[PDB]
Amino acid sequence: VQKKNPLRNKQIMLRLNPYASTFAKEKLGEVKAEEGKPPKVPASFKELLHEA
Amino acid sequence: GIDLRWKHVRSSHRKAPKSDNVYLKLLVKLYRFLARRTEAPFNKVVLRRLFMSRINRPPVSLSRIARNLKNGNEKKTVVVVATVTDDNRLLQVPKMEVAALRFTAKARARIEAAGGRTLTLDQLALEKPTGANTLLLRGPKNAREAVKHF
RNA sequence: GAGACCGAUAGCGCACAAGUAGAGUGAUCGAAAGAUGAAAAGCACUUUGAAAAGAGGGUUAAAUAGCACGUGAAAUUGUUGAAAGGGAAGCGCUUGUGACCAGACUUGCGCCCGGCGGAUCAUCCGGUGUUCUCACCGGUGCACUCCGCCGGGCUCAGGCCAGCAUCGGUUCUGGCGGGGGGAUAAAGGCCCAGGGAAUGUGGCUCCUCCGGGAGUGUUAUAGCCCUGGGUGUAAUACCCUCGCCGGGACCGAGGACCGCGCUCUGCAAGGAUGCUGGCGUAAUGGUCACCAGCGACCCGUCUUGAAACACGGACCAAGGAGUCAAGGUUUUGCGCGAGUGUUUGGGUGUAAAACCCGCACGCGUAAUGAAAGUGAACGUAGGUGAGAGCUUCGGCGCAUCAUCGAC
RNA sequence: GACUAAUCGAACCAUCUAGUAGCUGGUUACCGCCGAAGUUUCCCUCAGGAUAGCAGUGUCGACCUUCAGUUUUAUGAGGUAAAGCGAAUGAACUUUAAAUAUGUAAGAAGCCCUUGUUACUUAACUGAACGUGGGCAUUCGAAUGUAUCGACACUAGUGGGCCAUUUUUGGUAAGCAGAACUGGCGAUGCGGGAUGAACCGAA
RNA sequence: CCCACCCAUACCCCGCCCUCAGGGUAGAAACGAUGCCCUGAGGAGUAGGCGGCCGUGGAGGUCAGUGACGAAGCCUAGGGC
Repeated sequence: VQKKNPLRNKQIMLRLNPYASTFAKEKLGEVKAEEGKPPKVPASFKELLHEA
Repeated sequence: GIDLRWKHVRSSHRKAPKSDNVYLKLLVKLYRFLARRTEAPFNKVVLRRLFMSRINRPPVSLSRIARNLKNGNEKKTVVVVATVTDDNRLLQVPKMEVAALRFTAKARARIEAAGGRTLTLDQLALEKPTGANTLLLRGPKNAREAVKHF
């Protein structure tokens, strides 16, 4: 009798997707990147980038 | 606004009889119930033909019934949703069981004299509610003077 | 003698001293016009006026029926009351003011006590009726049982307008905590190591108006630029993204339960409840008149493609224009059906009705040809392909269509 | 062409007679559901006709088969741009190949094979046509959409109108005049162009 | 070139009306079944076509209809649908 938006009503979101509570609990929207020192940009990349 | 290149089509078939026959109304109620509560396509065809006008219900004669009774159909119940008429060219009427909307007096007399049975459509609904072992017959629709002149 | 006719602008031109009055030399043309009241009881008498009449006062059921006469609409007019008006009014949406109004409400139902007034309380017995197990009537109640009434108390539900809290739906807007990306931002700070220059710092030299200029040269008593490295996976901007917390607006369709669910004693989960206040009446609401803001050309009609032109309209009442018959045609309803149609006529009648009867006849049941004339089965009334429905699941196959055959 | 009772290029009166008009004017309650159109093709034109197309009500048939103002693929038209000529040769050169829109085709209702006949055709049983039988359901042989079906019956208006973008054919001193498709308007309100048949947005 | 803002009968959400379409509803505790319940979409309109309703004079049947304790008619800044 009344359409309820699951993005506003958390009960409807749990009705349609039981994994939403696990998503919010485990914070899968805030996953950090894998560790390790990033390699720097190669010199030829910067030379081509700033090449006139 | 909504662009509608195609148009929603209203129904082009009869949903109810134009007749004011009270017994036809009762028959229509019975067969509406049967068509709703059964899977049998026979009931839906019978209901739709009960809706029909007279030029869409041409008469069926005893000789036409006798023609369709051949080749394994001798024991089936003949169902006509029009008038069953007598054919005096048919000198020997076979034994048959016919359910029709109405019979002429000579057709009813000749069927009963040959030893067959005459039923109405409510009796047909009582005995064969699913249309089992029936032979549904229609008369010649195009055999009309107007249709010849079309 | 009658009518599914007309009802005084209708129906004959004429419901009336109507073929009259009137018109035309004449032949001829030709209206308008009905209604007091049951009964004239059609106003005695007084008074003012020359009179017509007026005012009192009777008559009447009524003069709001006075021989202008049943009822007495509109156009249009007078008076009274209200209002508006700086070169049109009228109209639409929405307030406001004034005037005038319709509702709604006044308490209901149910429990617990107390006081009355009565036994058509339950059971059993007999009779009767029924739906054949349910009721009605007579006896039994002997008052902790039924039924009314009156006093208290309590719960619930009750009219109008509102405020707050907790929710649901839609939406606008503010802030906060995270994650990801790119040159793992680019910069930048602080260090490290090189290189360099001027809009050249200090120093030095030369002129001055003693204020400052000019030159030289690379950090000195300022600094800057370029490259590489470290801090560093730095920060921040931009883009994308996961959530959290506020502030506001509009709305509350449905009406036992059922379902999907969840954070599961219950819930924000298939649509609003809870608490409180004022008022209970013109307060809300409505109608009319007017002011105000915004909006708004005069209607048919004709023309062409359309406008414009043109034509009709001073106003009101009453009439005022796709009808009837015959014969076709398609479709709908109905009766009977290889037939169908009683009504020209006859019989009969409670008399233009209804009821009944039958010979002929019409149309249909056979066509084709100018005509003489001839005149529709090889076959389960054929074969093939589709085809609703039925089927014993092998098929049988309606209507109808296409094609090949037969008469 | 004067006058013949205000009447004269044929008086007045009544009747036939409610004479005819293709021309003018008018043609009477409400709401709801649909809903249009201007050379398509033929006829001697104007003082012309039919007719296609577009519409509404009924029905019926298995409302069954699918179909489509669209894209893609294959192949036409447009080879026209373009690249190269250290490929040949020289828009007319080509290995390759433009943009806009555009024709044809894209399945079991189809494709192929085989057998005969031919009154077609071929030198010819050779092609083709007509029949005959067989094989291919192992996927039914692109995308997207699909309340869009078909056949009758009866009824009605309009069927050589206006404006505009594009394409094309001609022109003028300058204006402009024919066609083709498409869109709009006549039939249509709303927001904006102060204003308004043709403008913009939006029905 | 950039930021914010204003408003159409356009678009989104919600209510209500109508139309169309698709479903449910009898060993009837059962219905103006010509009814009721559930779900979705849609809404301009001249010529033209169709459906449903309103009103007037008269006729048959019916309402044991209204009416001199006031029918019909007429007036009405009075109301209801």
